[PDB]
Amino acid sequence: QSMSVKGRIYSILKQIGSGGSSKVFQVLNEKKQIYAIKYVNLEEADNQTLDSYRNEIAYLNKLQQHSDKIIRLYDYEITDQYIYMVMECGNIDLNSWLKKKKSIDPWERKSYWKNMLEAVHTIHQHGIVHSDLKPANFLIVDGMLKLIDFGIANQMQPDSQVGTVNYMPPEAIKDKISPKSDVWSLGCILYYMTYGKTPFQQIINQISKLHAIIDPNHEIEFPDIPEKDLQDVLKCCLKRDPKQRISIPELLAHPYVQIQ
Ligand SMILES: COc1cc(S(C)(=O)=O)ccc1Nc1nc2ccc(-c3ccc(NC(=O)[C@H](C)c4ccc(F)cc4)cc3)cn2n1
Repeated sequence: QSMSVKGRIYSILKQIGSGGSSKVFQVLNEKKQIYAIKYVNLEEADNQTLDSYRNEIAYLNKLQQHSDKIIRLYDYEITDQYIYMVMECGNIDLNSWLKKKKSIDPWERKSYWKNMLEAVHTIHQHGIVHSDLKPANFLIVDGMLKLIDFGIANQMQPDSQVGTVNYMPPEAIKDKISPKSDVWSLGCILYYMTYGKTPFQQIINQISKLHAIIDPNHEIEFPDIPEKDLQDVLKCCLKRDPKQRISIPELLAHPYVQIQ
């Protein structure tokens, strides 16, 4: 099987992602270099949808200059029928990798944290708030994490999380949305990387779950662990009041990412 994009031919090794109307393929080009290609069929896309796509793409293409913790987009072709995006290929996404994993090296955890902070900080500096961060938004590429999307393109549905509520901040439920909202969600991802679950994972009922998330009389548990700085990061990211919640520039100066 094969594909053409801006005049260059790519052979398909396998499919590494799917969707109703979208696929991601691992591929090789004419020089035997490997890449990932996202394909989007526009057949049934309305104008608002289309504009959400073009906006996500414009941002990806822009923000590439600004951080190597954003996935590399080398090229794209777009027509009225489809989109093809040629990207660097990662090894696996963070969600899949977390599920495959029984314990995480503290050093590796701290290193991924920093990467996530950096990428999210970068989008905040261009006025983007993702507001739906989750492990699937991050990709392992050469033992670094890279953010792959900005929360702008309309989402859909045909390893998997989407419409999930476990990372949703309290003020997204009540609904205002600020950069602080993305801190909660990163906080939830860090908590999963620390304790093996998300902070409200055990509450099965979705409505009970949402109620617990906004209820300040519901205490979140932070079992003691040998890295006290990690435990303080979690406590600080997961304040329900956004005005109380630590900020990204603060988290980047925190002893958890700075010390040793
Ligand atoms: C072998 O590699 C693997 C394996 C396994 S797996 C199956 O092991 O779990 C898993 C992963 C990999 N690799 C991989 N490499 C890459 C590179 C890039 C992307 C990627 C990048 C950006 C997006 N962006 C969007 O979808 C956004 C929302 C968008 C943008 C424009 C639109 F028109 C519409 C939507 C989507 C996908 C994903 N992967 N995934």
